[PDB]
Amino acid sequence: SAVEVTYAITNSWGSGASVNVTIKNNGTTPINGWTLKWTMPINQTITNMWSASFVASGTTLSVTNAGYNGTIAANGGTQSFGFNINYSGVLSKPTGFTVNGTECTVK
Amino acid sequence: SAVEVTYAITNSWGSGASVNVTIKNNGTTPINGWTLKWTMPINQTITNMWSASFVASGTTLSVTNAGYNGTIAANGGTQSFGFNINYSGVLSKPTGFTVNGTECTVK
Amino acid sequence: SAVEVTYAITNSWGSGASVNVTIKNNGTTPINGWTLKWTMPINQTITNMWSASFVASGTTLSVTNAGYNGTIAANGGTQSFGFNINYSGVLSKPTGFTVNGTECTVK
Amino acid sequence: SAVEVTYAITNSWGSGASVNVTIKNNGTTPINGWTLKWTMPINQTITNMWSASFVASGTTLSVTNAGYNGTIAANGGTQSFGFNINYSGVLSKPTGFTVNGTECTVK
Amino acid sequence: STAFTGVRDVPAQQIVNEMKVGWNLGNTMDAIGGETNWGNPMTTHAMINKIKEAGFNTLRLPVTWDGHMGAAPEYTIDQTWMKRVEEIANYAFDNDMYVIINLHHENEWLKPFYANEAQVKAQLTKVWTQIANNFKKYGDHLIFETMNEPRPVGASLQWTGGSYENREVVNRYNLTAVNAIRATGGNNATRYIMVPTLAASAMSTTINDLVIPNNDSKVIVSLHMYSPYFFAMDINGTSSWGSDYDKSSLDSEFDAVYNKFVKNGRAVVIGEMGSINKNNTAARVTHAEYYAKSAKARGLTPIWWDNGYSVAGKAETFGIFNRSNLTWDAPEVMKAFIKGIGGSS
Amino acid sequence: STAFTGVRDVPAQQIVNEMKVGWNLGNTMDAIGGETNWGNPMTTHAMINKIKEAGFNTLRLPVTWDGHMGAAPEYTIDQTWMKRVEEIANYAFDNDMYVIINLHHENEWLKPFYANEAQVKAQLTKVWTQIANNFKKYGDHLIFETMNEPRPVGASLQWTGGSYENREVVNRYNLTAVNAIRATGGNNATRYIMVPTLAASAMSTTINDLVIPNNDSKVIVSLHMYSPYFFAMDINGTSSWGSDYDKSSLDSEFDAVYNKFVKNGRAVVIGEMGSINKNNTAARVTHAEYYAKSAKARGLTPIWWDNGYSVAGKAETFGIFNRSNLTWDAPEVMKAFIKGIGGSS
Amino acid sequence: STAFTGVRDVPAQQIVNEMKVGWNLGNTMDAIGGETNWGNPMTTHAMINKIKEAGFNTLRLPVTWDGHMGAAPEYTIDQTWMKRVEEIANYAFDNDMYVIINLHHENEWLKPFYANEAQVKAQLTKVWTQIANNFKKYGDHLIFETMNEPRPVGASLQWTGGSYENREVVNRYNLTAVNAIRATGGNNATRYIMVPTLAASAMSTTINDLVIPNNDSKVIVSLHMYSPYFFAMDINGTSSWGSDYDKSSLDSEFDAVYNKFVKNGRAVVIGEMGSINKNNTAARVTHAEYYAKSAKARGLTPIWWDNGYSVAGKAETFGIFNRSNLTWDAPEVMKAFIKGIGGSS
Amino acid sequence: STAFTGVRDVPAQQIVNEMKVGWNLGNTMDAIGGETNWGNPMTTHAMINKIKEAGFNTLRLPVTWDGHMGAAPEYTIDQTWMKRVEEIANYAFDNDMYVIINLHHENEWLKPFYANEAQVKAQLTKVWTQIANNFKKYGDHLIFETMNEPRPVGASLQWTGGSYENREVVNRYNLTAVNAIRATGGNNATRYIMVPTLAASAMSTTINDLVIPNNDSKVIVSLHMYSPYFFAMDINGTSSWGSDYDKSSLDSEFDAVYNKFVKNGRAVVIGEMGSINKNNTAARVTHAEYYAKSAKARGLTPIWWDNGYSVAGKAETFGIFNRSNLTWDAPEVMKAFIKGIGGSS
Ligand SMILES: OC[C@H]1O[C@@H](O[C@H]2[C@H](O)[C@@H](O)[C@H](O[C@H]3[C@H](O)[C@@H](O)[C@H](O)O[C@@H]3CO)O[C@@H]2CO)[C@H](O)[C@@H](O)[C@@H]1O
Ligand SMILES: OC[C@H]1O[C@@H](O[C@H]2[C@H](O)[C@@H](O)[C@H](O[C@H]3[C@H](O)[C@@H](O)[C@H](O)O[C@@H]3CO)O[C@@H]2CO)[C@H](O)[C@@H](O)[C@@H]1O
Ligand SMILES: OC[C@H]1O[C@@H](O[C@H]2[C@H](O)[C@@H](O)[C@H](O[C@H]3[C@H](O)[C@@H](O)[C@H](O)O[C@@H]3CO)O[C@@H]2CO)[C@H](O)[C@@H](O)[C@@H]1O
Ligand SMILES: OC[C@H]1O[C@@H](O[C@H]2[C@H](O)[C@@H](O)[C@H](O[C@H]3[C@H](O)[C@@H](O)[C@H](O)O[C@@H]3CO)O[C@@H]2CO)[C@H](O)[C@@H](O)[C@@H]1O
Ligand SMILES: OC[C@H]1O[C@@H](O[C@H]2[C@H](O)[C@@H](O)[C@H](O[C@H]3[C@H](O)[C@@H](O)[C@H](O)O[C@@H]3CO)O[C@@H]2CO)[C@H](O)[C@@H](O)[C@@H]1O
Ligand SMILES: OC[C@H]1O[C@@H](O[C@H]2[C@H](O)[C@@H](O)[C@H](O[C@H]3[C@H](O)[C@@H](O)[C@H](O)O[C@@H]3CO)O[C@@H]2CO)[C@H](O)[C@@H](O)[C@@H]1O
Repeated sequence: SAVEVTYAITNSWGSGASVNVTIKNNGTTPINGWTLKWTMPINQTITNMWSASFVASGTTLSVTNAGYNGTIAANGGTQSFGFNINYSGVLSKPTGFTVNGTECTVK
Repeated sequence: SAVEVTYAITNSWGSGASVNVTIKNNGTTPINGWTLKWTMPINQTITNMWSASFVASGTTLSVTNAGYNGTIAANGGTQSFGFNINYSGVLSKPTGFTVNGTECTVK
Repeated sequence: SAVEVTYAITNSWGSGASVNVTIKNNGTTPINGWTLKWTMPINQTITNMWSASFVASGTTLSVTNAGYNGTIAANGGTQSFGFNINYSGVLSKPTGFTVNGTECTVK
Repeated sequence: SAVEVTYAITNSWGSGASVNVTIKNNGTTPINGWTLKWTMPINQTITNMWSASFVASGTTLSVTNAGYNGTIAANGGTQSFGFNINYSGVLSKPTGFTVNGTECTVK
Repeated sequence: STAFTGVRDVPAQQIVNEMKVGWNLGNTMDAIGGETNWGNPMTTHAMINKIKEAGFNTLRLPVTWDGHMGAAPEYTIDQTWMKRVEEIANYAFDNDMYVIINLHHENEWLKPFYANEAQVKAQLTKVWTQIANNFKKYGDHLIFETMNEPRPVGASLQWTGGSYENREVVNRYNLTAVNAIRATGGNNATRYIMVPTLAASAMSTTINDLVIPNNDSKVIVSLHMYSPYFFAMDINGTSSWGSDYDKSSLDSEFDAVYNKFVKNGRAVVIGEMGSINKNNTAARVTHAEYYAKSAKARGLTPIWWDNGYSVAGKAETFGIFNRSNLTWDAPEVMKAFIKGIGGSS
Repeated sequence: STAFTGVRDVPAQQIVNEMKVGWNLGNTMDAIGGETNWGNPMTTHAMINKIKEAGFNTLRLPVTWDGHMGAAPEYTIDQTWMKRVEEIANYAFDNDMYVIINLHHENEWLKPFYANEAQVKAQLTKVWTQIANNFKKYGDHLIFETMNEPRPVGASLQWTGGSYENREVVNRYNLTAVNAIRATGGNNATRYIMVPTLAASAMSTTINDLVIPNNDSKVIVSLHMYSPYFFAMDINGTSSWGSDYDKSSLDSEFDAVYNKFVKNGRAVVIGEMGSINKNNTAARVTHAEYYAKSAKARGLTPIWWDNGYSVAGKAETFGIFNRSNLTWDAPEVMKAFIKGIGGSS
Repeated sequence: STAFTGVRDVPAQQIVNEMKVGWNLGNTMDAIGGETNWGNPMTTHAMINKIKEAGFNTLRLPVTWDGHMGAAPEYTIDQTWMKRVEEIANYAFDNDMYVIINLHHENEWLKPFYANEAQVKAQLTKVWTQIANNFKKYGDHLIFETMNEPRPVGASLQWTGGSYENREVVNRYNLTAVNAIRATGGNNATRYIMVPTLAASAMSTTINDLVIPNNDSKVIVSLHMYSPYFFAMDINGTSSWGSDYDKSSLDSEFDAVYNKFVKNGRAVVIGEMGSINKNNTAARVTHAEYYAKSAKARGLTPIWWDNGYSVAGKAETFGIFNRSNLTWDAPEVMKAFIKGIGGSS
Repeated sequence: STAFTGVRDVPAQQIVNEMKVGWNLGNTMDAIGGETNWGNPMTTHAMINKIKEAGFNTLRLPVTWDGHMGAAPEYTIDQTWMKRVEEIANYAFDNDMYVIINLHHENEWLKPFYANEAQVKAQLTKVWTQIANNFKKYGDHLIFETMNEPRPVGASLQWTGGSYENREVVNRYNLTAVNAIRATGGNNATRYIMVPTLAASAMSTTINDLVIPNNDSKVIVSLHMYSPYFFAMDINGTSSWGSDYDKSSLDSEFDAVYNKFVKNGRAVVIGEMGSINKNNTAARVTHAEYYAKSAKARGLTPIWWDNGYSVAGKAETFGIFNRSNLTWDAPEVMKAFIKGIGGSS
């Protein structure tokens, strides 16, 4: 894929953690109004989010840009957002991501 | 500060790790040609870096944009880069950062 | 009217003349894809036109921009075209002009 | 020459006339801040000018843009201005013009 | 209360984000002849409480001033009317909401033609001067919308972009309105302001011809997008919605607005939208949820038009809230709309 | 003859202005199974002479190459086929006309998905290399159009803007095609080239996602705009056209294209448009003339889709020229279209 | 009088064009400790009459407010001082001129660092509220300039663009100043306002980082360009000016400004410039006339810095008008500067 | 070897990032009268090996073609000369470096005036066709630079931006050169090409008037910036460098380039820069290291001008590599320059 998702842990405190996500567009076409979807790992709950908003439905987590960061420029542009979660025990990370229907590489 | 730096761990493997760094500009003025400076924790070495270049002098690290990502737009714009390190001991993170001379909030 | 038309004679040769037309937009809104209409005097015929094209229909003459000059900028912007006429009798100027439906002033 | 100047009489009343000048740039480089120079027949005096200002030195006439119309775009861009003159005798028009030092075609 | 929180200098997109999703008190203060003249009950604090509890964070408060003001030159607005608008706004501020106050059904005087321009400007100035003066102390949670859907009247012109004349004069009116607001000073010099295109249409003709008064970064664009027309608005149009074509078509309408305004830093509020009741709940649910998430993905904040009329099978039945019962006449639709908007926690 | 007149360096908008207005040789070289397989006679020089005489200055020559080429890796195009395309192009060159040659119904191999991209690019490269090499000798009156209506297959997707994936891959294919043409050098290094959006659609989604290969200033956008849909294309749609709403809606379609491309110096050709025959000549006359002058006012050059089928009351009856006897089947529609285009004398 | 002409809604470029060319009342109301404290006599109506008569249409009235105001929280400005400023302004309004009033040598308190920001903003707000309130009735011939040359303190930093911190904070202060002005309402909400880059420098670092408060189209950029440095400003620099190099270097300085601002519709005033007296009148004549015509060719209006000190061979001798005599100390310099500006009649 | 690695479709900024930092083989193939006629030895692979080892990734190979070509119409280039240029380039490709080949001291025929345009374009076309053809198989590690410092002849015009005529004609020549290169096809149709402003000057006048041939995205701007002049270049100028003012002034020169080109996605190579030997190693080390890091912070790749002449106290002493010895005449300057550049590991 030409879209890469970087899912990284900023901080954790055993019962919760803070995540930063960076989406990188290496393709030729700008993504005008990005959305990002993944399957929420079991035992994880998003408590709050910034630079984006979300809808949690079942094990599905759908994230939407915040407008001012809606366009992911082509040829290596990025946009990022972050959130806190509560979790129990092993801090798992989503295994796949979709950006506007496009399956991503996880970096 | 009106500039926030997010320093996050993408992945680690005991003797090495992958880091993602996101700089966020919440001020009114764009940062035209960003440079980011900080002190690495001891017992950490940068092996390679992408989306930016660096000069290391002891634990002093100076990172420069890669041109195409040189401007961090005002009012919430971001740019990001990443790198791998080898390390020993606890995986510590830097405690502060300077962007073009301006002290950053560590988020 | 905030739109002015200047209809001026560049050169004449007894049986014909060369005309330059400048449309000036003194309004607040750009004119996106200008068209200019007037009533053609009797005894006159346009022989060729540049920077614009036209349709002659009865005594009505409808002129259309050439694309690259299609926008008349607000607050003093101009666009110009010209053409040659053959005429007989007295060389009269058109009396009225309308640009995209708006009645113009004649300078 | 790739720069064309059109000097046209809009209206004349025996003792005075109104002139419209259009400058056309058919070259590849925008003219950033245009100036137009010519030698004015001796029987003529400019009384007032709009969309431009001028310096008259004997018969040498130097016209400068009004800022908002300072750039003549490449590949057929135009800008225009006008003025009134008082004159005695036969109404003549200048036959040579220079724009930013480039000799023009008179059309 | 969010009534008096002062005025920030953040980008309008941030304000639009916080506005989040809104609800119109339709056919109320906008009703010709007064608040209850079009069949709605007198508005209560309890009603607005319910709107906030449902998940809405903005109350759009459309006001028709024609009928409540005297003659030239002063066009004095009735004081009881003015203070009643303020009372209702505070119902919302008590709930920590945003409130939008506009000029609504002003077509008997607000006419976008060169020939009416001078006199209309004079009236617009007096009208906005009085409104702005009354609300001067309120902070940035109060947003003024300069006009509603200024347009040439005349049936054949209803869904058109009007003439260049009309669009030009609308731009001049927006400038006059903004300057009148700002000239009263205080928080009015810095508050966020919404301005419409001709007819508040999002069609290319009208969005391409919009000129932002003073290029002011505090200005937000106001669009009304009851899309798609036949499903959402036409009592005789289809009662089905949800095909790939439907979704793609709705996306494309928003993409036009994203590309023209949002991605260039110009924030946009869809101040009116919604669907009528064709006794088609499942379709209205699918449409409302998709509209919300699709619009949000383009940085847009949508505001439902609720005129208090919800009877299945009748035209103009955009109402989803039951004001007399303090319950939802269309609970599924409302919930779906809110669900589509998502959130930050 | 505009055969070998060299390749000028003028703004692409000037080329488009000169192209002026065009006619498609539809259902001919694009027809599956060969030139006469969809009911048209063998094309002749006399036919094209008539096209020119009526006032058209552009012949669009759609070609389907699938079915006329060998296997990978060379995808060799049948010599006889290539030679026939060239022979027809020259009928137009003799008339001093512009000619557009494309790839047309290539849907069986040209698929806009990541999964197919590698195969498709290899073939696209070989196909354009051969076409470019064969036609290298011709000057700027020969224009290459890289693809026709690249889109994901499926009837349910026909009027959508595809997925992001589809639009990304279409942009990739356009780059591949342009590079393949440019790489042959000579006149092909400076020739003007048309590229389409996904499905050649003018909708916001697709025009906003178009990426010009290398930002090449010699690139022209290719859109197909059979507008309005119900009147122009739908056998069950209205037979009437010409209300204020009709005119305004069409204007706005073109305004979207003007604002995105033309006013920014990016030239645009409407490579296909037209109306079918619903025994509604007067309406079609009103529509054709208004379409022409409205499009031309936004700097656009329209090209009529003529498939040689003109029977009143049937779908797909876009044909206006009678190829069998060299008269116009729809003289009035043709004359109105041309009249709306106007001229420089 | 031009004092009370109301406020137009024209582009700022038109205001700059009408401003035309200006003269600074330097080392006067800006002088530390009072009007006469730096050797200038008390300003008279007769003095300003001569300025207008020579052909200047703009009086820049620099004012240093530090030393005439109380302590926090009110920072009350001496009313006598305020009225004196207003009085001098009216000398110029009586001559139908434009007047610019700024804050000048405020560096003891106006410090562009994050650490000082809160307190500086508080003082800036109070100071501009008072000045603006005083002049509220004055029309668009009165222009406010928010600050003079805000910059980090230190001799080694005088000709630098400061740090990102400094430039960011200057932008914040400009917004603060503009908001304070606009919040007073009336003509203050619509008047034209000049804002400087850091140090009012035209260098790329500082013009590239300028942010226009609210993107307000009524804002004009304020730059100081004593170019070229060595000839114009340095007592130890060349006494000669006139080579092709000299002409080209100067053009290029103005070209940076034209390209960043003017050509994009952002108007610019060169609020201070001029040359010192190195007993080189002929060179100064050449320089002054070329400067005027080169600046004007880029839509720039220049304003001569006249500190009333004209003594040959000394540093800082920018004075060209003799205030005691009502004659010109440098008549040839003056006349050449005016001649280069031209006019509309 | 990087000689034959084909051509990527990546953004030009990535190419410039990979070039990283460069060294000029100065006063060699650019020398009037032959490779060794200006004091340098015959170039060897060993020398180039040392260039790579030191940390340079780009060799700029300036070539004067005047003196090695016949007269019209063919302006045939001596094949022995052509192959010697190619041989040297391969010393660099063997070290996996980038190579830039230009036209250098062509001033005797390359005249930027309307009167000369027709003849100069003919020669340019012939010259670049030959060079391009010879190197057609090389991949994207070979970059052509269309011209060196095209400018009107004359000592007095040396540091000017020429006339509009000159700048217009330079832009015409760049397009002529680029078209000639591209017309040869293959890798030449897609390789990266550098084009200079008039005089390769970074001054506002010249960078503002640069027109990119065909808007081609594979075009890189070529600038020469021996800044600051007095320190870097003037034998009678300061020997010191390093104050806050020096750093700010350098930053600002790069800021003009960053803002005009780099931040808009147009990539830029500083093809020549450096400092002469004023027996001031410490200063030159401070300057070289800051130049590198400041330039790089603005996306610029700088290339040192080494004419092989390093004698202290003498003009034009830019040499830092000792070719005869395979050591560095200025090891500390070289090391600081490279250290300033940094790396990805
Ligand atoms: O039945 C009560 C009164 O209703 C009036 O019609 C209104 C509709 O009920 C109401 O839904 C509609 O809302 C408009 C909105 O004001 C406008 O901004 C937007 O563009 O479109 C909406 C949907 O049409 O307003 C109309 C009134 O204009 C009847 O007109 C009135 O007679 C009746 O008593
Ligand atoms: O669906 C295919 C057809 O799309 C047409 O473009 C549409 C735009 O994509 C769509 O954004 C636009 O939407 C308008 C809407 O029509 C108007 O009422 C509303 O007020 O604003 C919306 C956003 O601008 O409508 C156009 C036209 O339908 C193509 O023009 C057409 O060729 C294509 O087949
Ligand atoms: O009757 C002959 C054959 O016709 C085939 O369908 C075609 C129509 O006759 C033709 O007018 C239409 O043209 C397309 C054009 O190719 C496309 O680029 C544009 O988007 O739309 C036009 C209108 O649809 O093409 C169709 C073929 O794809 C029948 O398929 C065939 O069976 C029949 O023998
Ligand atoms: O006349 C004696 C007083 O002079 C004071 O210095 C000033 C110069 O005389 C004055 O010409 C200069 O003007 C400044 C201008 O204010 C500033 O905005 C611009 O950037 O540069 C100009 C030239 O420097 O200002 C200085 C004062 O700051 C002496 O300070 C004072 O002691 C002496 O009595
Ligand atoms: O230092 C203050 C003076 O700066 C002037 O602007 C300078 C630009 O900031 C600087 O970028 C520019 O640099 C040029 C250099 O002059 C030229 O030789 C080289 O080839 O390119 C460089 C980058 O463009 O020079 C200008 C002019 O000196 C202000 O114009 C001046 O008012 C100010 O005092
Ligand atoms: O070695 C003796 C020869 O030197 C010749 O002059 C050159 C200098 O030695 C050389 O360093 C200089 O390089 C140029 C560079 O080519 C140009 O692109 C850049 O802009 O400026 C540099 C100089 O600052 O070139 C000159 C040659 O033009 C003498 O001309 C020659 O007589 C002498 O034998």
